[PDB]
Amino acid sequence: MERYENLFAQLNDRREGAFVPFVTLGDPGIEQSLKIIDTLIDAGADALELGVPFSDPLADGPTIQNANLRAFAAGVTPAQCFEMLALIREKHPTIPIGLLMYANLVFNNGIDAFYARCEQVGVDSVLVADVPVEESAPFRQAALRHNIAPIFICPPNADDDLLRQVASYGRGYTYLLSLPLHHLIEKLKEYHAAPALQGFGISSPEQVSAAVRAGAAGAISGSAIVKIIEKNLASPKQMLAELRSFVSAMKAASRA
Amino acid sequence: MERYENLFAQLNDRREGAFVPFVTLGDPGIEQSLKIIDTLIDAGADALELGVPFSDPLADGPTIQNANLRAFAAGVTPAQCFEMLALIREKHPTIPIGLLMYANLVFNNGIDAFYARCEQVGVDSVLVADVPVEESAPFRQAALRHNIAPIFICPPNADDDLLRQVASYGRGYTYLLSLPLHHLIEKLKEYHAAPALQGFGISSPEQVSAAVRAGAAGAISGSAIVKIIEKNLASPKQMLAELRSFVSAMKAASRA
Amino acid sequence: TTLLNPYFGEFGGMYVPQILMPALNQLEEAFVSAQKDPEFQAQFADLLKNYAGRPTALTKCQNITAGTRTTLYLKREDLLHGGAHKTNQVLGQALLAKRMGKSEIIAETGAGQHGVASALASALLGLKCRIYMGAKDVERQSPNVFRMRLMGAEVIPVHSGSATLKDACNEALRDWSGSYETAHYMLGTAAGPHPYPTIVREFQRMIGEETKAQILDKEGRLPDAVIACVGGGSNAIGMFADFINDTSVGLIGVEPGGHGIETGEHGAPLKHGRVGIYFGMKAPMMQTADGQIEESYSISAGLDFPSVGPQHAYLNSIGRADYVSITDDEALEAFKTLCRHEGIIPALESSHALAHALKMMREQPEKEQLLVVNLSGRGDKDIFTVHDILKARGEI
Amino acid sequence: TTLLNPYFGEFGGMYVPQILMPALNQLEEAFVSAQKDPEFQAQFADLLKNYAGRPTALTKCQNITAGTRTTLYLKREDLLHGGAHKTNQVLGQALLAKRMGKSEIIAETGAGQHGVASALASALLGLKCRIYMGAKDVERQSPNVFRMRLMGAEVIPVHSGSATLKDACNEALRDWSGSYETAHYMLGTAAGPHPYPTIVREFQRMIGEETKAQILDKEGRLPDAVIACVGGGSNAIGMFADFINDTSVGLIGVEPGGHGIETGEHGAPLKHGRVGIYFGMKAPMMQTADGQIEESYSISAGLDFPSVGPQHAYLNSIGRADYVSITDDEALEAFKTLCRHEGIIPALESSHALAHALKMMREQPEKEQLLVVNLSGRGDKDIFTVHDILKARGEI
Ligand SMILES: *Cc1c(COP(=O)(O)O)cnc(C)c1O
Ligand SMILES: *Cc1c(COP(=O)(O)O)cnc(C)c1O
Ligand SMILES: [Cl-]
Ligand SMILES: [Cl-]
Ligand SMILES: [Cl-]
Ligand SMILES: [Cl-]
Ligand SMILES: [Cl-]
Ligand SMILES: [Cl-]
Ligand SMILES: [Cl-]
Ligand SMILES: [Cl-]
Ligand SMILES: [Cl-]
Ligand SMILES: [Cl-]
Ligand SMILES: [Cl-]
Ligand SMILES: [Cl-]
Ligand SMILES: [Cl-]
Ligand SMILES: [Cl-]
Ligand SMILES: [Cs+]
Ligand SMILES: [Cs+]
Ligand SMILES: [Cs+]
Ligand SMILES: [Cs+]
Ligand SMILES: [Cs+]
Ligand SMILES: [Cs+]
Repeated sequence: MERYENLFAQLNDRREGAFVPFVTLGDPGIEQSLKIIDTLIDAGADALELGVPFSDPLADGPTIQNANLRAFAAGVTPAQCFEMLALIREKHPTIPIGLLMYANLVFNNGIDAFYARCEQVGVDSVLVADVPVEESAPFRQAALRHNIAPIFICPPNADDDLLRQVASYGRGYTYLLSLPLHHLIEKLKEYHAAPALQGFGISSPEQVSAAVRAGAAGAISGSAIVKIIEKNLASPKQMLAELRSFVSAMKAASRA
Repeated sequence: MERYENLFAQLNDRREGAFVPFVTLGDPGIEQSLKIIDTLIDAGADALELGVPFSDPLADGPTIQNANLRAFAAGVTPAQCFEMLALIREKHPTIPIGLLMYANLVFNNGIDAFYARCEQVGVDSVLVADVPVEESAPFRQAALRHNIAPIFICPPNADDDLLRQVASYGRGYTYLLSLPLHHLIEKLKEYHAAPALQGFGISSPEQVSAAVRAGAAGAISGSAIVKIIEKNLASPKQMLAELRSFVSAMKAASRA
Repeated sequence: TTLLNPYFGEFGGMYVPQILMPALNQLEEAFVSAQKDPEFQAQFADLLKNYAGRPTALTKCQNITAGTRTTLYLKREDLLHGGAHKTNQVLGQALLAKRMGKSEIIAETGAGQHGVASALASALLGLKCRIYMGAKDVERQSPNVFRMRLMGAEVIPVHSGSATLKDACNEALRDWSGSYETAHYMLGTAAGPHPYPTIVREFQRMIGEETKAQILDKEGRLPDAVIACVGGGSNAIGMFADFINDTSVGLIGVEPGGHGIETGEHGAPLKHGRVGIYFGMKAPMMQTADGQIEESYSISAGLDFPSVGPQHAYLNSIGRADYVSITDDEALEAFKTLCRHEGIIPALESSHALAHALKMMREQPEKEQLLVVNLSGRGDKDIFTVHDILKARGEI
Repeated sequence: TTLLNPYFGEFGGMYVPQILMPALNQLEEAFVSAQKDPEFQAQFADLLKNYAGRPTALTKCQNITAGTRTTLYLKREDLLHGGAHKTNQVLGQALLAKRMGKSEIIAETGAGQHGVASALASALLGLKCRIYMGAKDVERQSPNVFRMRLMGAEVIPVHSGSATLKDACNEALRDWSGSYETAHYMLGTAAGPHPYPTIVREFQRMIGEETKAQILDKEGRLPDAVIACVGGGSNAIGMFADFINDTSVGLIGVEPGGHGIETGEHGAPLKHGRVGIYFGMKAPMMQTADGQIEESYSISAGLDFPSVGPQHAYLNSIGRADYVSITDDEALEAFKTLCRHEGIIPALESSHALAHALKMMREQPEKEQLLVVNLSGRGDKDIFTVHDILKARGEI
């Protein structure tokens, strides 16, 4: 979690928002995925959210459902994803790396063991998409024992009790999915929550600036990056060009 | 009915049984049927039983079911059958002609009218195959008003009450379908029934002689004649030869 | 001589070859005896309740009548084991066979429902069952044929005459005339020679008795009318019987109008045929001008019996019951309407009854009327038929 | 915070994205309220009786046990409207939707039975229904798809993941997370996130309550064991619930063994899978070694749910209920046996329960035992499947 603390401190000194793209590990294959990820970083990603392909991604829309399918078509396994994560960390020492996981993949071989492997490979946070705060205890306990931030979603239908729970239990950042927007952000700050990243519908530069203007620490592009992959499968070279273009624009929108 | 009275008197004087073949009118067509019928007569038939093609011949086995189908395939109607009957009578003045009818064909345009047309064309008896004695009243009344003998079946499962009913109500002959055989025949005589013709399984000369030996007035070949038709459809000439052969043999078996 | 009158007015009788009269007399005597035998009645009630599932629901259908002054109930024979009312009387007749010391069952079937009902009753009661079916019917009723064979019945295709139901009717009678000491002929409707119209009515009359008790409990009065489809007449006479003496209650039987009465392609002999003598009875028939028996046409194979039970012809003649017709298109609409508005898929046979009730409602929507339709069966069996028509009409 | 415990021991819970927790909390509150509301209970009882046909028969089957000391009863959920037990709980959940002011229903379906049950309940109660179905399931369940459309439901093929039931399960949840203010998610078994395992049990428990009263009336004592097939767990928990505290009564759940447990081609996660977290619950799962969810295989599509309800996992762990498996061939034999000897065509799902009861009898034929099998549905739907196997085996 320290990498997030350091990132936010550095961005705050520059009056700057974070821009965080999501991609599915191993989509459309392991080698291209590694290249995609290094391109996102070079283009200005402040942090990464990385999904491990899972048979049943409940929290996910069509775009990511299809990314999972591509990764499975390429034979990508969780073990291969962990090898990828170790290589990504070995290349990039300071960028925060967060995983987007489903509970069965975390529980499958032991929750504690899962977070221990995350720590070994250099992961900074884990969001478990089908674990609500009410069920979170063993996941957040294992995360913190392994110096991993537990990431919670603050949904549109949040209430005060939920804000206080997310504020208390989360670390790293609070995943905001759009009470009015400015009110949620203000209340999370009042409750000393991890800094908020807006994750709903971040598909254009104007939405990044709007997130920062609203008081959030930054924005997560949950699916727009994956859409560029999907659109460009036939030309890896063009795919990388368009990813670079997009991330460059989105990051510029965060800057003071 | 007088033609039967005359026939039996003549046969009795010659100590002779009657041999009576059945055929379906218009099987396999009107012209061939007329030729079949004249062949049966020339070969020695003492009387004829003639069926009118009907859609649902309840009392009939496969052989006759198929004869009906052939006649329908040739387009034979009851009106055409009545024209045939008038021609048959015009050719042959003394032979008794009996019809085998189903009730709907008799009732269809009026029971009385049916028996009136029978009398007009020169028919001597009618057996209605699906009218038991219990239902017979309007049929036997119409028959007798038109000088037609009502023919009743005495089945294997007859009882004394039935013998007395058949004996009282029938005229012309009693249709016997095999109490022991000799007993039925004796009891029918005791009750002054019309003379008995055995109609079960008469397919060979020995069965004709056996019928006469048992005390019956003669025998009816219910289906054997039709089988010869069925077997010989492809050669009308051979058909007539085999019919002549068969009827000649069967008639010989009746003679003293 | 018989114990009971074989006629309903001028209709009915025993028009069978002489050889079959002992079989009918035996069956009449056994029936009369059974009807006085508390042990028989108790055994019958036990099978009806614990095997077939009686009593059947009486469902009030609200969505389909909303905004009119019709209150419509459906008597749910569709919920009976087997999915149609036929089960009631096959159980009764199987017990009669046993009462007479018989170990074998003969039955006829057209659409196959009665074959299936005979086969199930025979399987339960340990009787050896053989079913006659017109060869043409065999070909187009593969699911029902397989059900009969699964239940251990022998199914015998009939090739005589038109190779359909009337032809199986004949062939069943031909077998019985030889085998009646050991086999019972389980006739499938309230028609044929006495005593079958009487037996089948009495073994179906629980439909109307239950309906009466249920409507009194729910509405505190008798229905204005009870409405039933008429193929051979069994479900309709079962609904009607208990109400015959309640002269305020209308009895409405619905024959299939097929493509339209005026087309001649229908199955409505009671109102549009001609009295004749066939299948052991004097009754209205589908027949040619010169007296050959013809087929009934309907979208619903179950309503194809080409004759009607003699008691219906009698009730019509005296004006106690009224008979109407419903066309294939009307029945199809009623089928879709019940599915969409009440979540019940009705047999296309029963859909003829429902269609007429919907017409009574729609024609006079401010008339206050309490109607019961006999929902004689469920319509899972009919979904391919309905699919095919809808596609062909381009309803897709 | 919840009103009720979301776990059965270690099994169960509410493993859904945060956005769905208000929907589950709302549903739990409405359920708890409904369960104390005599008007709700009266409305539910009215639909069960007068629309669905409860109570269902308890049939004593004599031929199938003759010469042994087993007495076998079948609880006849096959006679319920719809032809399976699913109807009971869809009616309850539809009334809950109305209680919560919702006008729309979302449902998932595999084999299509739950889709049909949801569509019928929705049609009756005037709710707009949409059904998710794996695209592969759509292709092979054309009759059920047509029934749903006849009843006015919208059927939506799902193309994500494996395009089967688990994938429709996901897609139903995804829709509900956006639409839960106006739509109720009508889950089709006693599994999923709390409060569904509890709700579905309580809306199926009339099966066991009736069974208990019927067996006491008929035999004067409780059964030695009640036996039910286990796909997701609804018909089995409905049979079991009322007997849980009668500790002398054995509770036997039968999972599908498919081609044989040792082949891996089965649907028996409770006994041969591994605990995991999916579809909102901690429960035994069909899954790969690295944690991907796998499919259940069975001859019977209805037993293909790749997980099992948490209450079954709990009852097994404490030794209150015992779980076994039955292979496709065993189920097929039981199917043929019931058809031939009792004239009842059982669902292939239910045939797994019957097969296990027949094994209990045959293995120890001089053991005196009083058994009840839950006959969860009828098997008209399965006759083509059975035909095809029999032909391929050359049984013709
Ligand atoms: C057989 C059948 C009918 C027609 O026969 P009836 O003897 O006229 O009742 C009607 N409805 C259903 C569902 C049937 O199975
Ligand atoms: C759906 C179904 C099942 C399996 O589902 P459960 O939830 O395990 O009961 C079993 N039998 C029948 C007839 C079904 O329709
Ligand atoms: Cl700012
Ligand atoms: Cl800028
Ligand atoms: Cl002599
Ligand atoms: Cl000689
Ligand atoms: Cl039938
Ligand atoms: Cl088939
Ligand atoms: Cl078979
Ligand atoms: Cl009341
Ligand atoms: Cl008329
Ligand atoms: Cl389903
Ligand atoms: Cl279809
Ligand atoms: Cl439709
Ligand atoms: Cl008792
Ligand atoms: Cl396990
Ligand atoms: Cs915090
Ligand atoms: Cs005489
Ligand atoms: Cs109304
Ligand atoms: Cs009719
Ligand atoms: Cs026994
Ligand atoms: Cs299971």
